[PDB]
Amino acid sequence: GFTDYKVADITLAAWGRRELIIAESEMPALMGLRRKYAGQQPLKGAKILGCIHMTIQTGVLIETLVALGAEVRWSSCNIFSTQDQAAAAIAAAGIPVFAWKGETEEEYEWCIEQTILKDGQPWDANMVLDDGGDLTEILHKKYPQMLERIHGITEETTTGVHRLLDMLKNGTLKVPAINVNDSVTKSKNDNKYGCRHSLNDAIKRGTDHLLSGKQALVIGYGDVGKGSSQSLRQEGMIVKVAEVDPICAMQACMDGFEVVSPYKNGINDGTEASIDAALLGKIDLIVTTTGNVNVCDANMLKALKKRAVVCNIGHFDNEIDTAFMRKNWAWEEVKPQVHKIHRTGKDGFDAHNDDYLILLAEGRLVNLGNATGHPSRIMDGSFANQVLAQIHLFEQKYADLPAAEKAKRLSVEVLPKKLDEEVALEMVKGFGGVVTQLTPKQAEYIGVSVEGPFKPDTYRY
Amino acid sequence: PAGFTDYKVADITLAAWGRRELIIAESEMPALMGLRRKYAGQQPLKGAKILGCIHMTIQTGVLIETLVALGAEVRWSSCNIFSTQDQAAAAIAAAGIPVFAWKGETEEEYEWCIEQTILKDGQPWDANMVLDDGGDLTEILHKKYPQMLERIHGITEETTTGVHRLLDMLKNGTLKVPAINVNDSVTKSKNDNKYGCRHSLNDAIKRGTDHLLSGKQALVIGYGDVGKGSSQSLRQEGMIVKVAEVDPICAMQACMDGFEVVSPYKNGINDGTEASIDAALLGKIDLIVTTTGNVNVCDANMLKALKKRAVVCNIGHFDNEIDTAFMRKNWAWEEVKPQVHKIHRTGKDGFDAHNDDYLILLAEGRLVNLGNATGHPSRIMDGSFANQVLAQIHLFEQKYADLPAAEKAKRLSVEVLPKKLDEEVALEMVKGFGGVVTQLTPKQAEYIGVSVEGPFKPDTYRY
Amino acid sequence: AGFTDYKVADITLAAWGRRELIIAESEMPALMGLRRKYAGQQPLKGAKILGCIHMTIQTGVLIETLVALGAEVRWSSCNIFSTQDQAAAAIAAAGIPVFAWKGETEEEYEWCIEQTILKDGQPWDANMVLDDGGDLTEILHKKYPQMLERIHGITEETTTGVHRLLDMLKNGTLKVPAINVNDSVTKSKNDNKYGCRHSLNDAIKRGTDHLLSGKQALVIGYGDVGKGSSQSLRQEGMIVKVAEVDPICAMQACMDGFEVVSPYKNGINDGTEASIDAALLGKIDLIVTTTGNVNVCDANMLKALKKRAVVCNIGHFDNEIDTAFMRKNWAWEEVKPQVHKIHRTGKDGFDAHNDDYLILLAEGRLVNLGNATGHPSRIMDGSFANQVLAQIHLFEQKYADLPAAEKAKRLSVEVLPKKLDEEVALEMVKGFGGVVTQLTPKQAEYIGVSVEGPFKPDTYRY
Amino acid sequence: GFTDYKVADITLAAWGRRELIIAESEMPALMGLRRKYAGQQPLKGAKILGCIHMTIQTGVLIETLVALGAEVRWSSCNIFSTQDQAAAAIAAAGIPVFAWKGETEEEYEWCIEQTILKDGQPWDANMVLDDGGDLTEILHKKYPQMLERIHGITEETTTGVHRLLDMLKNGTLKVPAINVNDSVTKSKNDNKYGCRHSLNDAIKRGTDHLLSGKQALVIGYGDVGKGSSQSLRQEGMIVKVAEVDPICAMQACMDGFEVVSPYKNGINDGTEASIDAALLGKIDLIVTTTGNVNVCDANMLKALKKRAVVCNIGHFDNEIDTAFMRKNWAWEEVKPQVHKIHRTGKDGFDAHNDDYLILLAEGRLVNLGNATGHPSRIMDGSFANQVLAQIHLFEQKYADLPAAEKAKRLSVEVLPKKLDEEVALEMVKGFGGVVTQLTPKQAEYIGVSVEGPFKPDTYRY
Ligand SMILES: NC(=O)c1ccc[n+]([C@@H]2O[C@H](COP(=O)([O-])OP(=O)(O)OC[C@H]3O[C@@H](n4cnc5c(N)ncnc54)[C@H](O)[C@@H]3O)[C@@H](O)[C@H]2O)c1
Ligand SMILES: NC(=O)c1ccc[n+]([C@@H]2O[C@H](COP(=O)([O-])OP(=O)(O)OC[C@H]3O[C@@H](n4cnc5c(N)ncnc54)[C@H](O)[C@@H]3O)[C@@H](O)[C@H]2O)c1
Ligand SMILES: NC(=O)c1ccc[n+]([C@@H]2O[C@H](COP(=O)([O-])OP(=O)(O)OC[C@H]3O[C@@H](n4cnc5c(N)ncnc54)[C@H](O)[C@@H]3O)[C@@H](O)[C@H]2O)c1
Ligand SMILES: NC(=O)c1ccc[n+]([C@@H]2O[C@H](COP(=O)([O-])OP(=O)(O)OC[C@H]3O[C@@H](n4cnc5c(N)ncnc54)[C@H](O)[C@@H]3O)[C@@H](O)[C@H]2O)c1
Ligand SMILES: Nc1ncnc2[nH]cnc12
Ligand SMILES: Nc1ncnc2[nH]cnc12
Ligand SMILES: [K+]
Ligand SMILES: [K+]
Ligand SMILES: [K+]
Ligand SMILES: [K+]
Repeated sequence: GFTDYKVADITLAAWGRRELIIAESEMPALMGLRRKYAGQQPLKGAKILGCIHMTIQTGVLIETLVALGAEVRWSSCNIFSTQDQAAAAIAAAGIPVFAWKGETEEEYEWCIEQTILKDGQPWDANMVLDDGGDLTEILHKKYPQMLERIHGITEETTTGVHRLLDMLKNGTLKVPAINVNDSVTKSKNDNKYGCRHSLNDAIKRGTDHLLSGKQALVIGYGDVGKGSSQSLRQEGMIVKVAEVDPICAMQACMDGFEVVSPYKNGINDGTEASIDAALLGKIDLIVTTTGNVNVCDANMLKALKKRAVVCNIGHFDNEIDTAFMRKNWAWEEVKPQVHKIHRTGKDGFDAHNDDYLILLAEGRLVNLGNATGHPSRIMDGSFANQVLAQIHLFEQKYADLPAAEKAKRLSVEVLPKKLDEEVALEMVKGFGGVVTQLTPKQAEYIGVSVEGPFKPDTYRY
Repeated sequence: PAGFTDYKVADITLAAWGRRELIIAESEMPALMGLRRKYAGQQPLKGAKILGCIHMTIQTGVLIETLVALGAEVRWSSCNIFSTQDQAAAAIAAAGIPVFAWKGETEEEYEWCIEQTILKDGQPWDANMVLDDGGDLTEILHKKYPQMLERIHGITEETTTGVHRLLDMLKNGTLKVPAINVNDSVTKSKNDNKYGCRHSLNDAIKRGTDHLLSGKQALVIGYGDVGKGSSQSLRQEGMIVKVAEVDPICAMQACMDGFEVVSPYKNGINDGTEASIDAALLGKIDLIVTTTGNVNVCDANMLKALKKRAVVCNIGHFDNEIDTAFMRKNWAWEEVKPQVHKIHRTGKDGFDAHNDDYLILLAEGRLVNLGNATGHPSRIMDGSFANQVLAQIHLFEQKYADLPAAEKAKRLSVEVLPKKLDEEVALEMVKGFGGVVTQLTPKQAEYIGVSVEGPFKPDTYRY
Repeated sequence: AGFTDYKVADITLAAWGRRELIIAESEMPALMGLRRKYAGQQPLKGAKILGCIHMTIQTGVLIETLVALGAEVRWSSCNIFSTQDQAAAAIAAAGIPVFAWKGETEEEYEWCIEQTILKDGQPWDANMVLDDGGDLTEILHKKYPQMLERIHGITEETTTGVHRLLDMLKNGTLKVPAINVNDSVTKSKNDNKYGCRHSLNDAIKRGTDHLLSGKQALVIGYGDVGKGSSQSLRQEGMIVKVAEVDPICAMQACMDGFEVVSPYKNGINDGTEASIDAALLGKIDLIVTTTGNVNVCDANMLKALKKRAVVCNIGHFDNEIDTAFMRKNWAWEEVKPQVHKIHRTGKDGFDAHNDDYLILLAEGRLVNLGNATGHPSRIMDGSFANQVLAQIHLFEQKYADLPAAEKAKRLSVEVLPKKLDEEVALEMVKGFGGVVTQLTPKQAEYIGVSVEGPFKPDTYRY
Repeated sequence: GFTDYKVADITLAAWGRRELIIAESEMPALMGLRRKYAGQQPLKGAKILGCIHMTIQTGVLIETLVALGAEVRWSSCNIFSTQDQAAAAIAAAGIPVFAWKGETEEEYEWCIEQTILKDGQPWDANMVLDDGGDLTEILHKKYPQMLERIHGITEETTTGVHRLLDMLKNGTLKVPAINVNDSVTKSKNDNKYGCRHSLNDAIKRGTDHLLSGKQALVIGYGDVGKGSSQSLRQEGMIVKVAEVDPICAMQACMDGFEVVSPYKNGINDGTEASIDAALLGKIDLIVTTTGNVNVCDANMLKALKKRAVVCNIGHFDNEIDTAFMRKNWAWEEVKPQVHKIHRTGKDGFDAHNDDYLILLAEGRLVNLGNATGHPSRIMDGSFANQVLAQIHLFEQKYADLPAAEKAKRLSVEVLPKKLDEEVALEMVKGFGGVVTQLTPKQAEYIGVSVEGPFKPDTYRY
């Protein structure tokens, strides 16, 4: 008689379970943590509020936390990223989950609230797992008393880490956090190679457009921009890259990309005259990867080549000025998460109009919105880190400290390199890779232990 | 030429050719020439006396003349016996700059050349700055001329191996002057160490052997910055590349980058026995490249097990990555041409000229890109050497040797340049490609919590 | 008004299909240029075309181009899994007879072809054939030979179908001439190669969502499909090994940077388990067949494959993989449509948590069309512009109206002239925004060509 | 006391021989033919005039022909392509060779005539091996009586095949020829992959320029243009391709290149107004690959970005208008086969002038002029075909046949596919590749012999 959930269709659970069983075989680091810690139950007594894309991969994360002793209440961190069969399998296992693909904004907020409240009252949560900081922000702003019981937050992604660091700087962060993003087995695995796999995947599923031979503009060249540019270049696109960071721009040049700005002299003065119209008029596909606001702006959208594809793979949809397109242009749905935006006006459209753009997932995370996000074998790294971060903070019991001790303990830290290397070794073995063991003389020669860590903390890989 | 005799180079008559190539290189090095124009008037290195030890290439020539143009006097040697470009050395000597370097030095001559920079007219020069690549000059100063370090304000160290040696001295309390780790600027490590080897590894293998690489099997030992660039140098030519690593994080990157990760040893266990060698794997390898900065990562038993006619080379800083001593002791060497030897595994005394059981060793195991070609191209070295100039300016202006003891104790460290300067070097490199960097709006800068002028990333950022 | 001469999965998908056709038209400039160039001339007026080819959105644009040029058609798919149901619905809603849906049974597949051949229970007065793989051509020759007396020609899309035509020609059983559409360069070296480059990894991702980077693939074949397939996987970071029986194609694989291996020790396939390179196959995470041949992923290979390997076929017919052996001996667990786990533990049921299974895509049928949407519109533009030109040419030649003595002189399998191949290519290049340079008169004389082409001798291989 | 030769330096012979011994291990198809036919001596009595780049690879071909029974007299087919240590080794073996790197044009003709003449009179030659048609043309125009005794020509390269087909079309070809170029193990091996290996090799040796991140324009996308474009793209260049053949241009697009013209709308009207000056002003490297005339013309050279590199990898230097540059601009030699061309004027230059182009090999074949051309394991395919072609035409004995039988055989032909396959099989085994053998049922199913040929003659690979 379990009813503490809300999903699109519970009858998808058997399908979800079949895909979970396959996904476990693709996630050796995560499944390895089940075997290594199950006897010790390190999360016994943990009550975790979780807010992250309710995919099949997240299902294996959830059931790992539960297998190690935790109770959880779960929601997705995006309105389009849930896989309904994954949400169904989790609910059918008796786990509170509130998530479906295609939520409204109101339903999204309601879903997070259903994790926070149990039977109309605040749940006795003591841990937080977040992707983007939305759950973290709601707790700090609307339920601050609950944070007096919480031992820590483990944050998945670059945008959420920024929000944590803002609070730490302002002295408004109430509990310590682990920056899971900046494990190398996360940032340089998930953010880069994950988007390499899943960006062209989502574009093909949404449009079935040939990419070879066509012109792309990628805004940003951090980890997501690097992986996105490679996703397109390996398909044969001619990829140009925009950046505000000269070091990242240098990498794009050395990686074989032309570095350009949407704006003359790179100066974004807000006018149509600033736009390089010759450049924008040649672009078949624009992808935003920045975590910044309005990097594909109204004047760029006006200048784009007819029938260009526009999408965003950064965390939030304000990278693209979709508000401008809602106010001024008519949207024609092709199929779910694919809209033609007719630049002829707002008052309806000609079905045979040639002057439109194609927007994917309404500007939301395109790899999760139009496909299934990163593959299991990549998310294995990210989620093995999440499990270790949950154990790490839960075992330190910050919430039980007096205030003076809490102040000394309050931090936003990454996991130690030894754990990063432990995750990596399990990933490598999953590929059948064989790591070489240093001899004693060799370890002494380069100044490391045979067991690692093999690099100083300054190392960038 | 003229009364100036304070140099030793292979052939001073190569100077005009060297000057022609320097003028071309200047056009390829906008960050370095940007610093030359920016600081020429202020002469920030006026009074600096720099001992320099780094590959005497055309690129180093532009570095040397930038330091001199900013006011420094220098005395120079190469940090490798095979890396000098003789026309570069000739052009520098012809400019009146003391340089002791030629391609193909003996080990004794290599040491002599470093000492000729340290000594002027039989007595220590009044040096007050050090620029080093690998730590050889740093070590000679600390061991044999410790009194000279009393007047030296800092060391600017180019490469990973040299930085490791500096950090060991700092931990032991034996480092006498502060240093800047030039290697770990992003416009150095993630430009020079990676993309430089991408350009110059397959370059050197082609010049030495003219072997087709496409379709052949390679084993790259290591997947740090040099191993990453080296693996790409070979894969982009169509080699089937396998990668060995001891670091599981670097091994993970190799897998995701599309390489098979293997070990020369069964189950990765290097117990010193021949039985531990994966002979089936090594018997398929046409090319092995060492990239580690470690010792004996291509060992005797690996060399015995390699496929006949395999090429063996090293692109790490020191030749002890390969057990060439084993090969000198046991096998007959046949020089094909300079820096290319066939190593006949049939025995030590003489060889059959038509023997099929040989390996081809490049540069006698020394840095192959510089030994068999010309190292990294000017436009890549632009980044490394702009950082060197900025590092020399910073430490010279700090004047460590003149500070009170309490201030010395606070500044005796190994530091990197601030990220703002890394970004400023990068911006000039991007402009050199014709790239255009976008300026954040005030609102966008506020949104991500940076200044419009940068820095754009926290110091934790790995790029 | 009362149109019932069709059978599709769901007619209410038509509006969706029409939205996708309107998009595809903007992606197919060569085909739409033919529609615009020839519509007023109506060169296919009087043509009655039996068509058998994957009922995709791309085929919809082809169908409506033929109709726009004056043809009547009756259509079926050439594979049980390749139809896009919204494309079929849009074509039926346009009043065009189409019999096609995704997930046909073999009996339904044959019934659909027969529904194009028969109209109101009697042979339609067809006079042209468009085919992809030769199934319709075979049924006509075997079961409706009297209909071929009135047919002017066959335009055949794919390598396997052309092989079947040439077999009939050498045996003296081919009844009407054909155009080999496959061997236009804007077909074979566009569709067969780059199309599979686009759609192979596409279909694997949609079926399994497996990471491909870092994993080991074996591609059987290195012809045009094998070349494009190998690139589809290598560009994702797979470690790709290639098998071939043709030493020239094997040479290309080596030079392209692949290791060339055989499933069999020393390449010798003696039919025993002992001849299988068990060490090699035990490392393979994905095997793809691309040959047009029979049993190139055989029962002993399937027994030796690494646990949880993915098995798929992108050649025309499913007999490249011995799926019959898997049906007879192993238990099939459906993951979702066109994705099956095949449990090698036995035939009578399976442990839901068994680790010893293979993942088979599309039941061994063409995987790019079965698990995704096949080639993209802008690639199919080239193939289908060639189809329209081939239909025009054979229809205008009117073979069926010739005396028997003249039929014998005209009975052949031919390709389109290079000048038309070039004209298709030029529209494709313009579609990318590319600008082709024009020779000066002196340059044209220097290399011995006309300024307008053709630019290459017929021997040229590109 | 052998003195029937002319080389730069005979003392380089020991070095040349060391490199020949290495090269033999890289050339299994050619050395397999040497071992296979040694007993038969199929070229006994053959007297071959040879004209092809005097490289180490050509040295292995020469000694294979001699090992099969031929006498030869040899010259290079380009003034810059000889490797002097290869020529010296061949001369020190007692084989007449007239070739050095850096011949003048007058010396080039002298070397060919030295092969044609022995002791001041025409040699009793009966076979021709040519690369580009220069020797073929001299024989037809200056020594026509010698062709009465010659059984055939085996021609290496696309440009020479074109010249043979023009002669045949005009009725002026006096002896039959084999088009060696169009074996698949030549055209789609040598012409493509050879240039992939050796184009960026030569640019690096000449200039040591970084290529990654810079802009290249490749003129042509036939086999040489395909291989050249890959040579630059794999280094990270942003490569644009020009073509007059829309089918080749289509391939360029699908292969991920932008297709552009030096001329506005592709129309070359001979004036500066027709040049796309914006495009050419951004180009760092131009490579001509066409076999055509004046495809990098004077107006393009005027418009190129300052300090652009200019080079040609087609057979003849007239692809670039070097005559215009000799007439109008000042040439500064950097080093052999590397010249700065100062666009400031004819009489002298400023040593610090910034307005120059860098020309490689004076517009001659750049891979052979500034490096060593294709590697041994690629030339293995081409030169195995050469040996088979020489055997076939010499055994046919055209010069001995009565006139009507000559008329049946006066043609330009290719080698049979079976032989193409057998060459390829030896190349594959050289990589350690394992070709699978068809079962009898499989061979019947696709309609081939288990032994091949495996493809119809129409097949394009
Ligand atoms: N969709 C996914 O699966 C996924 C995965 C990981 C992260 N993310 C999200 O993607 C975003 C980027 O993550 P990241 O790790 O790459 O961050 P990052 O800091 O590594 O890179 C962002 C880059 O954007 C650049 N940038 C900022 N403003 C710009 C502008 N106006 N124009 C051009 N470039 C600009 C910055 O210089 C920086 O290099 C974040 O929102 C992160 O949460 C998404
Ligand atoms: N030739 C050049 O132009 C050039 C340029 C830069 C640096 N270097 C030199 O190259 C070397 C490598 O520099 P780097 O920056 O890449 O250093 P790095 O620390 O980034 O990488 C070295 C890698 O070797 C691996 N390794 C160590 N021992 C190993 C073993 N036994 N087997 C396999 N892998 C092993 C380490 O795990 C590490 O990832 C140093 O000596 C450096 O000074 C040469
Ligand atoms: N799925 C698609 O969209 C699509 C597209 C075009 C063609 N096709 C089909 O794919 C198949 C291949 O077509 P193609 O154009 O590449 O033909 P092809 O003749 O160019 O290539 C087939 C290759 O298979 C090789 N081969 C044959 N038997 C083999 C064996 N036992 N082991 C290894 N290699 C073997 C042959 O040597 C040949 O090179 C045909 O059935 C064709 O109709 C499919
Ligand atoms: N350097 C080498 O090692 C080497 C090797 C093989 C051949 N070659 C020579 O290279 C040349 C090309 O050989 P190929 O086999 O590639 O010939 P090809 O016929 O395959 O290709 C030449 C291409 O040039 C294109 N072209 C002609 N005029 C053009 C123009 N004005 N603008 C743009 N493109 C134009 C043609 O359309 C054609 O596709 C020949 O001279 C050949 O002898 C050199
Ligand atoms: N060309 C070069 N000059 C100096 N140091 C280098 N290190 C690598 N390449 C170099
Ligand atoms: N190395 C080489 N030898 C002879 N002819 C060639 N053509 C291209 N490269 C060559
Ligand atoms: K997924
Ligand atoms: K250099
Ligand atoms: K499609
Ligand atoms: K060569």
